[PDB]
Amino acid sequence: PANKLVIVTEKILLKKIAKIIDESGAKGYTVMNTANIKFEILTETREMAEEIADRVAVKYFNDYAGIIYICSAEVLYGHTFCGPEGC
Amino acid sequence: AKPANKLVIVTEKILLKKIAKIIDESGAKGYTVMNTEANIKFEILTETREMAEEIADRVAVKYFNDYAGIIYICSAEVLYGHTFCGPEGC
Amino acid sequence: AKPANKLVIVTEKILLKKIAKIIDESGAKGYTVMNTEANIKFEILTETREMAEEIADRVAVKYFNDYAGIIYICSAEVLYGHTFCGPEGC
Amino acid sequence: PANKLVIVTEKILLKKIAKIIDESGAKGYTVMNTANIKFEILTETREMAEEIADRVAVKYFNDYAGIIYICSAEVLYGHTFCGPEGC
Ligand code: NA
Ligand code: NA
Repeated sequence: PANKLVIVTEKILLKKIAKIIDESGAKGYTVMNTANIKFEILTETREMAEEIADRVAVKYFNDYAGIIYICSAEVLYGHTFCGPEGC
Repeated sequence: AKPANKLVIVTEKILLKKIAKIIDESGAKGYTVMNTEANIKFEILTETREMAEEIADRVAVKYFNDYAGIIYICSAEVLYGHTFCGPEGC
Repeated sequence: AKPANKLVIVTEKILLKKIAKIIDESGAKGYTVMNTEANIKFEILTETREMAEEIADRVAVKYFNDYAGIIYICSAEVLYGHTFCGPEGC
Repeated sequence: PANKLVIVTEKILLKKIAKIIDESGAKGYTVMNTANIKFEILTETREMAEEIADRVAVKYFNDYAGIIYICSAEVLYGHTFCGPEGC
């Protein structure tokens, strides 16, 4: 998958955020204690990661502390060769 | 801290030691490297965007005329934030 | 520190929330969970062997009569060591 | 793979240990700064991990500091079902 979302926030939100991640269609996530927890979620699309982030921040970030980071893969260099069997 | 920048390099196995040395010289925090038998894949963590670009430019300029590979980068940006700190904590 | 004990659980997707709650209650440091569509795989880190066994026993006793799964553990032991410390460092 | 070796040691040994890992037949490794570096190596067999550890400690651990940890997977519980298409 070409996109990664990271959410660092208060431990109290663990179950509520895990449920958002499940409902989003994401294939999995990592969560670790880091008073605070850090989620990492890989997504096939940019939009899926943005939508998780919107749902979490709109629901919780007026009342709870947290930070959400996103990245999308950008190809910098490429050199490819293939033939009939290998393409 | 912001998450580390991630650089991924997929290329020919023969370049393993030369690329590992480039990664070390750049000041990267670390990397994973795996066979993916003819090919290897590096996933490299760097503190800054500039350090990841240094590795990418060094590898591609030196080798990508003669060897096959792909290099991509994932650099985190803040999308939402809500933080508090006081006398002991900032 | 010794590396964390690793517990891996592969089982049916429907148990996702019940197992995540067991992992949290046990005091584990964290976990990864991934679809592996019908099945999920947890990889869980725990500070102690006892904490990983607690999760394993809780999950298998509660669910493994009725649901399919496998649970395995990897607990690190020291094989070789050579360490030095002095006044500032021990 | 069912076995994991972890080596924590002095940064000066980075290239020498990476070369041992390559020569062992292992499929890959992770290495991170942790003055010190930490290697993680997954191996298909217990013997492969032990052999990496022996080679590193015999060569270096009289003169350099480090620690090497090993684990092998132990199945605790299992319940399997399959039919003609799925076994
Ligand atoms: Na709120
Ligand atoms: Na020595």
